[PDB]
Amino acid sequence: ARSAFSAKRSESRVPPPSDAPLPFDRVLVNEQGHYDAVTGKFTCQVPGVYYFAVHATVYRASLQFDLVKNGESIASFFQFFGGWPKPASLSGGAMVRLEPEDQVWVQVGVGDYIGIYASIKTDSTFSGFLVYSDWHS
Amino acid sequence: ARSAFSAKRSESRVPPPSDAPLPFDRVLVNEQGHYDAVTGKFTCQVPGVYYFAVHATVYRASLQFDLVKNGESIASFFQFFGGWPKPASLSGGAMVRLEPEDQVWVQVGVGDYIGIYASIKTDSTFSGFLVYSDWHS
Amino acid sequence: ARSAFSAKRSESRVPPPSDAPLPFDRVLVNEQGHYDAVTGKFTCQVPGVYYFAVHATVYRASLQFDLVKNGESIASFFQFFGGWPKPASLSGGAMVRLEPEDQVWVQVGVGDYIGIYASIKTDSTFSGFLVYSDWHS
Repeated sequence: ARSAFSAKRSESRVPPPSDAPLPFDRVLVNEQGHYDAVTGKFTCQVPGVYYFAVHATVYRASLQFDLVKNGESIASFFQFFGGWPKPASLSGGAMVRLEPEDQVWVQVGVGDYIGIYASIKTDSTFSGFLVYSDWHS
Repeated sequence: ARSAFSAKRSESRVPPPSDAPLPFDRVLVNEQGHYDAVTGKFTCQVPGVYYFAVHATVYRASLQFDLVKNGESIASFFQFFGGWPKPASLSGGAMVRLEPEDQVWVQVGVGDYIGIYASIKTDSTFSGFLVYSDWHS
Repeated sequence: ARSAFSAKRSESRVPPPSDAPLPFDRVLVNEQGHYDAVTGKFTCQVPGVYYFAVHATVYRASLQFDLVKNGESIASFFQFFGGWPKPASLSGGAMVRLEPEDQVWVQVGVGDYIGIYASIKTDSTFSGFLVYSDWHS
């Protein structure tokens, strides 16, 4: 079985909202269409164990994000932004078992820690892939 | 073949010891039981090449950790903690060939750089998985 | 199919050049020889989708790097180095589809942000692996 995606954040002057999934609308690879660039969500179609990774640029505010499965935090990450003139960075990752229709996305969990960023020479990426399948009848 | 795990650090007021593996006792996924949440060690049962990743929160002290194979550093990582009021972050990762009974874990390598952290909205994760097997007779 | 590698940066007093790939000449694993420790480049021999990750130590200058495919930026990353006495850190990663003869490497994209580092207890690693193949006739 196969399932993989990777996408990047678009540049924006709008402070990132913290009441919806973080958007990663510039798709690098999504051959199964399991990631939805409009909603920011990965939707599982193959039961199995997956790795997810976020590699974010942090600027103008601290960044707190949760990797979530159906709304539940799998793992939470944070980077302090101490009033610096240029960006910092924050990565997070974890593995999880998924079943078909389960969804995974990234979301700010503490609503003012919204400092995810992209610019001409900086990106924030969200990637995930099936490591092994585990189908059952 | 299949082998994968991911686990997170528990919250604790105890400064992390630097004379034993770092603990990640909150298991996200460990379907083969190849990771041991009591010892903090992954023990290989399938020869092959693996990826390991640590995504850590850093607070109250700088953090230095080694990804180790049987006690030997595969790769070492560090993040300065400059007297900030909230956490920083540190990720590390590498690939390695393992044979059955080989063990991989995370450990502080410089014994005062013990700033690995977890809290209600921050985590430190340790994950690893088989990318391909290479059995021989 | 199989393809994987991981390598680390050597210690050096020379400020890193920004007109060539960043070198990672200490090989951890490269069983197919798809990575070239002399050039710093991975060259694809199996069509498919790959994950790449860089886990860098940052010291003496800020670090900006691009993960590149044939010279084109897949994704760009940055970490501010604010005049601190010890290193910071920066990770980046993404997935990409490759075909045979495509090359992937890491390079400084803004030519003074050259702060990638290694020392006795710090490393910078570059890793990548095939997640699934997609051969065609």
